[PDB]
Amino acid sequence: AKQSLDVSSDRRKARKAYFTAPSSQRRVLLSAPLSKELRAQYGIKALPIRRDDEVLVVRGSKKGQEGKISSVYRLKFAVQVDKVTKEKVNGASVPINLHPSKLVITKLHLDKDRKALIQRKGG
Amino acid sequence: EKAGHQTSAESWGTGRAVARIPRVGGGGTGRSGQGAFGNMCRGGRMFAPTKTWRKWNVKVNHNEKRYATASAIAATAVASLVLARGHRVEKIPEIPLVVSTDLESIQKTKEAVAALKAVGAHSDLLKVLKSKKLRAGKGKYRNRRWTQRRGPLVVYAEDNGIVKALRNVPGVETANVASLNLLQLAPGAHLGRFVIWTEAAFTKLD
Amino acid sequence: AISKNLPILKNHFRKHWQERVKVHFDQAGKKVSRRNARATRAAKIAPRPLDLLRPVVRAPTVKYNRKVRAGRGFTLAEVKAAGLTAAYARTIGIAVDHRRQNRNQEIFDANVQRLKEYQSKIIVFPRNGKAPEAEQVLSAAATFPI
Amino acid sequence: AGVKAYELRTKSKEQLASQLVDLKKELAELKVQKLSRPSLPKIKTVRKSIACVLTVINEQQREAVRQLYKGKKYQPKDLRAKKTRALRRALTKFEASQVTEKQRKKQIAFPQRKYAIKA
RNA sequence: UUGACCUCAAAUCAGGUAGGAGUACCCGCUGAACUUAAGCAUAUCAAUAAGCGGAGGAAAAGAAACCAACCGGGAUUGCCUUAGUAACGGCGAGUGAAGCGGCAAAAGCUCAAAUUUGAAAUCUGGUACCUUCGGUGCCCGAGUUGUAAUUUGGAGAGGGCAACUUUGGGGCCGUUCCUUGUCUAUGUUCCUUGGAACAGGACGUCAUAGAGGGUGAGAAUCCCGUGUGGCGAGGAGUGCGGUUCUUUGUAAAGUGCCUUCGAAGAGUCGAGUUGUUUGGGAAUGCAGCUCUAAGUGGGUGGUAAAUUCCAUCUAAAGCUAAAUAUUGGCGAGAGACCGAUAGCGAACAAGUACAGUGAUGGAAAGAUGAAAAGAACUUUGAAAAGAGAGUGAAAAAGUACGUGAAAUUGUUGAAAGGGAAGGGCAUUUGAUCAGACAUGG
RNA sequence: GUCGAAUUUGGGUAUAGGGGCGAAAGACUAAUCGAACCAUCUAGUAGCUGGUUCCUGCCGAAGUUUCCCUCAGGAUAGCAG
RNA sequence: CGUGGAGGUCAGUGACGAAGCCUAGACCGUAAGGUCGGGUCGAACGGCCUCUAGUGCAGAUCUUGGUGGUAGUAGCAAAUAUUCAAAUGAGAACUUUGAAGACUGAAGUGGGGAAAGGUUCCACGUCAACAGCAGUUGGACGUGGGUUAGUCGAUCCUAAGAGAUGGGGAAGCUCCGUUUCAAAGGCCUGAAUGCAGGCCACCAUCGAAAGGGAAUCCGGUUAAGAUUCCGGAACCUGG
RNA sequence: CUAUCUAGCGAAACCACAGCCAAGGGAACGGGCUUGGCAGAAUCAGCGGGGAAAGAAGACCCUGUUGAGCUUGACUCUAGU
RNA sequence: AAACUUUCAACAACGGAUCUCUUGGUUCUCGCAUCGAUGAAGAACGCAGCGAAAUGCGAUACGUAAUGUGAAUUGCAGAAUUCCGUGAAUCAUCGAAUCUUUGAACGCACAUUGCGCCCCUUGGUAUUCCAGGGGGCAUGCCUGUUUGAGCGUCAUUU
Ligand SMILES: NC[C@@H]1O[C@H](O[C@H]2[C@@H](O)[C@H](O[C@@H]3[C@@H](O)[C@H](N)C[C@H](N)[C@H]3O[C@H]3O[C@H](CO)[C@@H](O)[C@H](O)[C@H]3N)O[C@@H]2CO)[C@H](N)[C@@H](O)[C@@H]1O
Ligand SMILES: NC[C@@H]1O[C@H](O[C@H]2[C@@H](O)[C@H](O[C@@H]3[C@@H](O)[C@H](N)C[C@H](N)[C@H]3O[C@H]3O[C@H](CO)[C@@H](O)[C@H](O)[C@H]3N)O[C@@H]2CO)[C@H](N)[C@@H](O)[C@@H]1O
Ligand SMILES: NC[C@@H]1O[C@H](O[C@H]2[C@@H](O)[C@H](O[C@@H]3[C@@H](O)[C@H](N)C[C@H](N)[C@H]3O[C@H]3O[C@H](CO)[C@@H](O)[C@H](O)[C@H]3N)O[C@@H]2CO)[C@H](N)[C@@H](O)[C@@H]1O
Ligand SMILES: NC[C@@H]1O[C@H](O[C@H]2[C@@H](O)[C@H](O[C@@H]3[C@@H](O)[C@H](N)C[C@H](N)[C@H]3O[C@H]3O[C@H](CO)[C@@H](O)[C@H](O)[C@H]3N)O[C@@H]2CO)[C@H](N)[C@@H](O)[C@@H]1O
Ligand SMILES: NC[C@@H]1O[C@H](O[C@H]2[C@@H](O)[C@H](O[C@@H]3[C@@H](O)[C@H](N)C[C@H](N)[C@H]3O[C@H]3O[C@H](CO)[C@@H](O)[C@H](O)[C@H]3N)O[C@@H]2CO)[C@H](N)[C@@H](O)[C@@H]1O
Ligand SMILES: [Mg+2]
Ligand SMILES: [Mg+2]
Ligand SMILES: [Mg+2]
Ligand SMILES: [Mg+2]
Ligand SMILES: [Mg+2]
Ligand SMILES: [Mg+2]
Ligand SMILES: [Mg+2]
Ligand SMILES: [Mg+2]
Ligand SMILES: [Mg+2]
Ligand SMILES: [Mg+2]
Ligand SMILES: [Mg+2]
Ligand SMILES: [Mg+2]
Ligand SMILES: [Mg+2]
Ligand SMILES: [Mg+2]
Ligand SMILES: [Mg+2]
Ligand SMILES: [Mg+2]
Ligand SMILES: [Mg+2]
Ligand SMILES: [Mg+2]
Ligand SMILES: [Mg+2]
Ligand SMILES: [Mg+2]
Ligand SMILES: [Mg+2]
Ligand SMILES: [Mg+2]
Ligand SMILES: [Mg+2]
Ligand SMILES: [Mg+2]
Ligand SMILES: [Mg+2]
Ligand SMILES: [Mg+2]
Ligand SMILES: [Mg+2]
Ligand SMILES: [Mg+2]
Ligand SMILES: [Mg+2]
Ligand SMILES: [Mg+2]
Ligand SMILES: [Mg+2]
Ligand SMILES: [Mg+2]
Ligand SMILES: [Mg+2]
Ligand SMILES: [Mg+2]
Ligand SMILES: [Mg+2]
Ligand SMILES: [Mg+2]
Ligand SMILES: [Mg+2]
Ligand SMILES: [Mg+2]
Ligand SMILES: [Mg+2]
Ligand SMILES: [Mg+2]
Ligand SMILES: [Mg+2]
Ligand SMILES: [Mg+2]
Ligand SMILES: [Mg+2]
Ligand SMILES: [Mg+2]
Ligand SMILES: [Mg+2]
Ligand SMILES: [Mg+2]
Ligand SMILES: [Mg+2]
Ligand SMILES: [Mg+2]
Ligand SMILES: [Mg+2]
Ligand SMILES: [Mg+2]
Ligand SMILES: [Mg+2]
Ligand SMILES: [Mg+2]
Ligand SMILES: [Mg+2]
Ligand SMILES: [Mg+2]
Ligand SMILES: [Mg+2]
Ligand SMILES: [Mg+2]
Ligand SMILES: [Mg+2]
Ligand SMILES: [Mg+2]
Ligand SMILES: [Mg+2]
Ligand SMILES: [Mg+2]
Ligand SMILES: [Mg+2]
Ligand SMILES: [Mg+2]
Ligand SMILES: [Mg+2]
Ligand SMILES: [Mg+2]
Ligand SMILES: [Mg+2]
Ligand SMILES: [Mg+2]
Ligand SMILES: [Mg+2]
Ligand SMILES: [Mg+2]
Ligand SMILES: [Mg+2]
Ligand SMILES: [Mg+2]
Ligand SMILES: [Mg+2]
Ligand SMILES: [Mg+2]
Ligand SMILES: [Mg+2]
Ligand SMILES: [Mg+2]
Ligand SMILES: [Mg+2]
Ligand SMILES: [Mg+2]
Ligand SMILES: [Mg+2]
Ligand SMILES: [Mg+2]
Ligand SMILES: [Mg+2]
Ligand SMILES: [Mg+2]
Ligand SMILES: [Mg+2]
Ligand SMILES: [Mg+2]
Ligand SMILES: [Mg+2]
Ligand SMILES: [Mg+2]
Ligand SMILES: [Mg+2]
Ligand SMILES: [Mg+2]
Ligand SMILES: [Mg+2]
Ligand SMILES: [Mg+2]
Ligand SMILES: [Mg+2]
Ligand SMILES: [Mg+2]
Ligand SMILES: [Mg+2]
Ligand SMILES: [Mg+2]
Ligand SMILES: [Mg+2]
Ligand SMILES: [Mg+2]
Ligand SMILES: [Mg+2]
Ligand SMILES: [Mg+2]
Ligand SMILES: [Mg+2]
Ligand SMILES: [Mg+2]
Ligand SMILES: [Mg+2]
Ligand SMILES: [Mg+2]
Ligand SMILES: [Mg+2]
Ligand SMILES: [Mg+2]
Ligand SMILES: [Mg+2]
Ligand SMILES: [Mg+2]
Ligand SMILES: [Mg+2]
Ligand SMILES: [Mg+2]
Ligand SMILES: [Mg+2]
Ligand SMILES: [Mg+2]
Ligand SMILES: [Mg+2]
Ligand SMILES: [Mg+2]
Ligand SMILES: [Mg+2]
Ligand SMILES: [Mg+2]
Ligand SMILES: [Mg+2]
Ligand SMILES: [Mg+2]
Ligand SMILES: [Mg+2]
Ligand SMILES: [Mg+2]
Ligand SMILES: [Mg+2]
Ligand SMILES: [Mg+2]
Ligand SMILES: [Mg+2]
Ligand SMILES: [Mg+2]
Ligand SMILES: [Mg+2]
Ligand SMILES: [Mg+2]
Ligand SMILES: [Mg+2]
Ligand SMILES: [Mg+2]
Ligand SMILES: [Mg+2]
Ligand SMILES: [Mg+2]
Ligand SMILES: [Mg+2]
Ligand SMILES: [Mg+2]
Ligand SMILES: [Mg+2]
Ligand SMILES: [Mg+2]
Ligand SMILES: [Mg+2]
Ligand SMILES: [Mg+2]
Ligand SMILES: [Mg+2]
Ligand SMILES: [Mg+2]
Ligand SMILES: [Mg+2]
Ligand SMILES: [Mg+2]
Ligand SMILES: [Mg+2]
Ligand SMILES: [Mg+2]
Ligand SMILES: [Mg+2]
Ligand SMILES: [Mg+2]
Ligand SMILES: [Mg+2]
Ligand SMILES: [Mg+2]
Ligand SMILES: [Mg+2]
Ligand SMILES: [Mg+2]
Ligand SMILES: [Mg+2]
Ligand SMILES: [Mg+2]
Ligand SMILES: [Mg+2]
Ligand SMILES: [Mg+2]
Ligand SMILES: [Mg+2]
Ligand SMILES: [Mg+2]
Ligand SMILES: [Mg+2]
Ligand SMILES: [Mg+2]
Ligand SMILES: [Mg+2]
Ligand SMILES: [Mg+2]
Ligand SMILES: [Mg+2]
Ligand SMILES: [Mg+2]
Ligand SMILES: [Mg+2]
Ligand SMILES: [Mg+2]
Ligand SMILES: [Mg+2]
Ligand SMILES: [Mg+2]
Ligand SMILES: [Mg+2]
Ligand SMILES: [Mg+2]
Ligand SMILES: [Mg+2]
Ligand SMILES: [Mg+2]
Ligand SMILES: [Mg+2]
Ligand SMILES: [Mg+2]
Ligand SMILES: [Mg+2]
């Protein structure tokens, strides 16, 4: 269990903390696990998901579907991929919110400090 | 203290064809006219409001305290009690189980686990793994969401890392023979804790 | 009112007593924090033992005069009889009490004895920081019992 | 879009003065087109830029006036410590340090002795 | 005529400071009644509420004009106990502390009265100059109606004498502390149900990590974390150990011995009286007026006075940490608490909407779904809508939205009914339910 | 009823709760007056009304004695568990 | 017997359906109650051993919330009064226009203002609610437009009255006082500004949109403003 | 002009349960109990006999060791003087 | 026999109980010590491409600077999306500023967006008068300074 006088296990503050977490902190809660391939290459299990990451749905009725991250909706605690969309009966298409933890990243969009993060993490 | 008593409400007196309970001043809001103070009226004060100076801790006689912890130990010898207390000691070589003092130095779980399972504690271990369940009441949001059984009591002489090794296992608890808590000895005031002794511990008892 | 056969009690609770009421729920934390407050003193205070040497004193009246008690400080006669000044006797940790004169020899003997015997078991560091590593004894009075 | 904090800090005062004036010219002209069109979100960045320009011009003149007073005993109350009313009237480290000559010798004659007790 | 002095003014003089808020705790002032006494006036409520002045992080109290009466003890505060005791009390109702003893924390101190008198040795400012919580030089001012050193009763000073002992000021790494960032384990395998696997079965894995939360349903191993350690960045600052300087010392302190001397606080203490207060009783404190001390003096010694002693402290001037207080402020961790008529009044655009001229009064009100997929389209309709039809796991979830109770109501079905209805026993009639059926084919 | 004066009246202004103000009715002082309105002391006290939440099993009363500023209340003995 | 919570235990029940709810359906118990089927439901819940209470309702003119009979009932009758036709609209006793009949009868049902309201003004849209019938209309709803001053007010002056200041009370919040037991200044001139002239000096300030008071008129103009705008003609104060 | 009938709109009082009598006894004046008289859906306009009708914890009266306004050589005080 | 009334059931109403939820309350503990004339607390009015609140802010107005962070914000629009970058952001942090009209509240007032005086500067001929800009004038008290008053008073007169 928690050994610290710092962390609390109280269920209330926990749910307050999640829902009142700001956008910076949400970005970390929106982490996604890395695919068996990307796990190998980088030796890293999971990273905060971000936009343009290609991805694979590992759960739900969309499982086994693939696309690129359309937007990370942090306000929503949700994420949008193209190619995964509901077509409402008015003819229009609508983006389906999916969770990062129910996704696996099959390709990383890398820039300098996304690289330097993969390095900053031991592994 | 301030609960239900924050208001100016007076009675209205008799003669308004309305009960004599105190009622709220002013107007312009539904609150006005309503029943005030009192246990019978909504938004009022509770009957005999709870106080902090209620007596919480209870004093026990020391000798009588040790008399309780003593029989609590002796019950851990009785096979039928420990069996009856809901422990899986069905097989196992003998009761008591005393074990190689090398146990006291085991510092890693995967070891300490299979250590117990081989000494014959496996069945009342798996029990506590299968007894975890959602709490019956509203204590669910009071920070007890889960309810499970009691694994075995691993008792030592000196802590060389058995404690950290079993601190993560579901239902096992560890204790020094210098202390020996009755709560752990007779959980629910129920005799027959299944207790795994170290030879160093066991020889210390007298 | 007044009924049956019961001793007469006196319960002084007519006064708004429920206003001034102290539970001690803090008895735990006022100890746990009373310890940590001492623990880090001796840390900050380094080998020194947390308290002054305290004398042996007779204690008063007709009731407690039989026993003997730790007094406030060593008074004046015993400090020079221990071979040192007042102003220094406080620098080596020792209790100096400028009142309480000495009307009794058997105590005055034992007390000066208690001083030199204290001066024995100590080690008093020099001006410099070069000193023999100083394992710290926390108690004093229980190291020099009465 | 608009302006940038570090780029402005290089330009001279008299350029900043003109920087402003044609931002005001623009922002003014914005508010004209603004009411002839289905909104105009663009006007935000220029009125923010004007803040930045004016922040820098302030940074300069304040720092400049900071120089002119350097080392002196009395500086504008604008530029002082702030901190706290109660704080900034607390005794200085110097004033609290002072000790009567009678004591400074007593604080020398018999200052606290580190000791220990073995066995 | 000219130059100071005392006193007293002015300036948009140069530099500052006070106010107000907060008020849980803290120091004082002021000050009730409801109430109890089975009435009521003293008394009680209460040295309380309300009102007023002043603080801090704690305040206050404090190095004894103490407690004791002992073989004595030794600043103060708090706990435990003294003790519901001594005492106070229409001696009624009621009230009610202290000394000792155990424990928590412990810390001690400085002025005034002394001639530097072979030297105002003291200090504020202004000013240039720098190494700027300040340092030097110069200069005006303060001040002899007393600034410095020296001394504080535990003393101590002057002399006389005789030896031994002892030092200062800077910063330069590291530690501790505050801010603060980051690194650091282990399945998303199979089957089955389901809209969703986070479910049950199967096979595993990590554990100094099986706290907690999140994710389409009971998730240690999906994510954040949790546990154990590791690495940065910026801050204080003198405590803790380590650096090398300077030379403070033509200063200061300690200690021995002889003889002499030893200043110690006034319209005060004390007293009378009045009021108030106290357990304090021929008067516990407090204050008004009146009287007004002494220096081998003075205060206290809980029954007033005279007399005789004894004990113990040194007033009428002052500073101080900790233990202690804390329905406030800031930051945290928790509970056998409450679960939307509960719990703060307020789980919500709650001190809000609204009321009052005003002081003030002060609510109601949480829940579609995993996801809006929030019902395209056809059709009747002026339209609101209805009917198709779609979405959905579900519409028996449609923004009047989870479950959807009761009162009460619509329709349908059944039965009864000559100024209520409902109830008990019994039975006809109808409706409705049942328990009992395996032994050779 | 009165209607050219002790007339009617706007606004400004003054007097505040044991207080005001009153050609006097205890009148008026914000629908409030033989003491205003607001908050607090206050959950004021009540020998007096009212109410006082499940089931079964066993036992089972009193309105009398004495004392009481006692007579709608207590103490007390009796009855009862 | 029953309810909220707590330790222990059935490795208890459950998305293959927990809890709740509904059942002129079943069984058990003298009873409190317990158990089961069926329906509706959607994520929790129960048995036994103990612990613990903010633990059981028909009443209290109880509290809050909801609902009835009364009942389509009392009522919707003061202020003389309406009628025909058209237009508009799905819809007209009620809207717009025309016509007829009438009223207030200038101490007005007219034309402006003060206090007070605060956009109610005006225009376009528009009828769910509100206008105790109705609504195509509205002082409603929605969206926009609108109030121009040297001369009209405020501003200035003083009124009853209020109120700082030296001060004097009061523990204090604060009280008294307004020229008082006070060293209470601010003008015009010369020599660009100080000294030399010099008079004069009981006295902050607040207090009137009806008192006092510097000064504007006509004509035209808007959907809605005008002694304010425009055109023309003036005047007053200050340079 | 209402009432009345209609379209539209649409309250309140009150309510143990209710609503035909005579007598009886009964808390000594019953809608209910006992004995008799009797007794036929559903209703409209009226009415003021009853509902010991409604309105408001009787103000009169007594009780309370409950008040308040007021008076006075009550008890006890008090500003001023 | 209907109607009507009553009782029961089913479905539908009415209403929001019950069940389960809980970013809230409540109580205990632990740690810390910082409001204001450097203008606080509190108030008023404002500030967004489209806001009435809440929230945040102050004419630099849901924010400007600094620091971190590494790409969003999201109701629609818009962008420069200025992504190996001095760089997204209703992010975190906060050491630099801005901070309307106020308020102990400071020139005087204040049911008024009322009214004086001083200094500097710009424009209208402009020492004077008008106007724009910038900075100023409360109280008690302390220390100092400069200037004064008094036969309170000592000297010097000459
Ligand atoms: N259960 C109704 C109760 O009504 C109470 O509030 C009601 C009372 O305060 C007051 O009701 C009065 C009543 O006091 C008084 N004793 C009689 C009077 N006829 C009642 O009136 C009320 O009820 C009647 C009867 O239904 C209605 O017809 C009437 O419209 C209504 N105002 O009117 C309120 C509204 O009806 C409380 N809200 C609460 O105790 C509870 O909700
Ligand atoms: N018998 C095989 C072994 O089972 C072990 O563990 C068994 C369980 O303890 C484990 O299931 C999880 C477990 O992961 C987690 N750490 C604790 C959790 N309570 C367990 O849950 C289990 O028990 C609950 C009842 O408590 C049951 O509903 C069900 O069997 C299962 N979900 O998974 C297994 C299923 O019975 C280990 N997984 C491993 O050593 C190995 O697979
Ligand atoms: N009366 C005889 C003795 O005098 C002694 O007198 C003390 C002082 O007077 C004496 O003088 C010390 C001296 O020791 C030390 N080594 C040098 C120091 N400067 C002196 O110090 C003294 O003298 C100076 C003048 O020089 C004075 O200012 C003042 O009295 C004091 N500081 O040192 C003694 C230290 O206690 C003591 N009072 C005591 O031993 C005894 O009474
Ligand atoms: N009528 C055509 C369009 O219908 C639209 O509305 C659609 C829905 O929002 C509307 O739903 C209504 C609902 O509003 C209302 N509260 C009643 C009911 N729950 C629904 O009813 C609808 O669904 C049911 C179920 O299948 C159908 O049987 C029925 O025909 C249909 N009107 O029914 C419409 C579909 O028929 C919009 N009103 C508009 O675009 C337009 O009127
Ligand atoms: N005079 C006292 C001093 O005033 C100083 O402040 C000066 C300015 O900062 C202050 O300016 C205020 C300003 O606070 C405020 N927020 C805006 C206001 N318009 C200004 O006001 C100033 O000018 C106006 C002009 O109409 C005058 O009416 C007002 O009296 C004056 N204070 O006014 C003062 C100059 O008149 C300092 N606060 C301080 O040193 C001290 O209090
Ligand atoms: Mg945390
Ligand atoms: Mg909590
Ligand atoms: Mg389409
Ligand atoms: Mg999601
Ligand atoms: Mg970087
Ligand atoms: Mg690198
Ligand atoms: Mg409450
Ligand atoms: Mg009534
Ligand atoms: Mg392990
Ligand atoms: Mg629970
Ligand atoms: Mg429950
Ligand atoms: Mg909770
Ligand atoms: Mg919990
Ligand atoms: Mg100690
Ligand atoms: Mg000045
Ligand atoms: Mg104050
Ligand atoms: Mg105060
Ligand atoms: Mg009484
Ligand atoms: Mg009484
Ligand atoms: Mg009385
Ligand atoms: Mg008293
Ligand atoms: Mg008080
Ligand atoms: Mg403070
Ligand atoms: Mg402290
Ligand atoms: Mg102090
Ligand atoms: Mg002393
Ligand atoms: Mg003591
Ligand atoms: Mg007395
Ligand atoms: Mg008596
Ligand atoms: Mg008594
Ligand atoms: Mg008392
Ligand atoms: Mg006392
Ligand atoms: Mg100096
Ligand atoms: Mg100087
Ligand atoms: Mg030495
Ligand atoms: Mg699977
Ligand atoms: Mg979950
Ligand atoms: Mg599984
Ligand atoms: Mg968990
Ligand atoms: Mg979990
Ligand atoms: Mg993980
Ligand atoms: Mg992890
Ligand atoms: Mg960690
Ligand atoms: Mg003295
Ligand atoms: Mg007093
Ligand atoms: Mg007295
Ligand atoms: Mg002190
Ligand atoms: Mg102190
Ligand atoms: Mg508290
Ligand atoms: Mg408070
Ligand atoms: Mg804790
Ligand atoms: Mg609810
Ligand atoms: Mg509520
Ligand atoms: Mg509700
Ligand atoms: Mg409830
Ligand atoms: Mg409750
Ligand atoms: Mg409420
Ligand atoms: Mg509202
Ligand atoms: Mg009110
Ligand atoms: Mg709901
Ligand atoms: Mg059509
Ligand atoms: Mg149409
Ligand atoms: Mg359908
Ligand atoms: Mg659809
Ligand atoms: Mg489908
Ligand atoms: Mg299904
Ligand atoms: Mg469903
Ligand atoms: Mg549903
Ligand atoms: Mg919808
Ligand atoms: Mg709706
Ligand atoms: Mg509903
Ligand atoms: Mg629903
Ligand atoms: Mg729900
Ligand atoms: Mg229903
Ligand atoms: Mg009939
Ligand atoms: Mg007459
Ligand atoms: Mg006449
Ligand atoms: Mg009063
Ligand atoms: Mg009176
Ligand atoms: Mg008066
Ligand atoms: Mg009159
Ligand atoms: Mg009369
Ligand atoms: Mg009224
Ligand atoms: Mg009145
Ligand atoms: Mg009266
Ligand atoms: Mg009033
Ligand atoms: Mg009122
Ligand atoms: Mg009560
Ligand atoms: Mg009381
Ligand atoms: Mg009583
Ligand atoms: Mg009585
Ligand atoms: Mg008598
Ligand atoms: Mg009675
Ligand atoms: Mg229970
Ligand atoms: Mg409970
Ligand atoms: Mg349990
Ligand atoms: Mg259980
Ligand atoms: Mg199961
Ligand atoms: Mg249940
Ligand atoms: Mg049934
Ligand atoms: Mg079923
Ligand atoms: Mg249903
Ligand atoms: Mg069910
Ligand atoms: Mg659900
Ligand atoms: Mg669920
Ligand atoms: Mg209760
Ligand atoms: Mg109930
Ligand atoms: Mg009920
Ligand atoms: Mg009832
Ligand atoms: Mg009704
Ligand atoms: Mg009826
Ligand atoms: Mg109708
Ligand atoms: Mg009618
Ligand atoms: Mg009528
Ligand atoms: Mg008419
Ligand atoms: Mg017509
Ligand atoms: Mg008409
Ligand atoms: Mg006419
Ligand atoms: Mg006329
Ligand atoms: Mg008009
Ligand atoms: Mg109009
Ligand atoms: Mg209307
Ligand atoms: Mg209408
Ligand atoms: Mg209508
Ligand atoms: Mg005029
Ligand atoms: Mg005026
Ligand atoms: Mg006047
Ligand atoms: Mg005045
Ligand atoms: Mg005077
Ligand atoms: Mg001049
Ligand atoms: Mg006028
Ligand atoms: Mg007009
Ligand atoms: Mg013109
Ligand atoms: Mg009628
Ligand atoms: Mg009708
Ligand atoms: Mg009506
Ligand atoms: Mg009514
Ligand atoms: Mg009535
Ligand atoms: Mg007869
Ligand atoms: Mg009869
Ligand atoms: Mg009769
Ligand atoms: Mg009859
Ligand atoms: Mg009757
Ligand atoms: Mg009957
Ligand atoms: Mg009968
Ligand atoms: Mg008969
Ligand atoms: Mg009648
Ligand atoms: Mg009636
Ligand atoms: Mg009446
Ligand atoms: Mg009445
Ligand atoms: Mg009565
Ligand atoms: Mg009455
Ligand atoms: Mg009357
Ligand atoms: Mg009477
Ligand atoms: Mg009596
Ligand atoms: Mg009376
Ligand atoms: Mg739910
Ligand atoms: Mg716009
Ligand atoms: Mg916002
Ligand atoms: Mg966008
Ligand atoms: Mg978009
Ligand atoms: Mg931010
Ligand atoms: Mg900021
Ligand atoms: Mg400001
Ligand atoms: Mg201001
Ligand atoms: Mg002002
Ligand atoms: Mg200006």
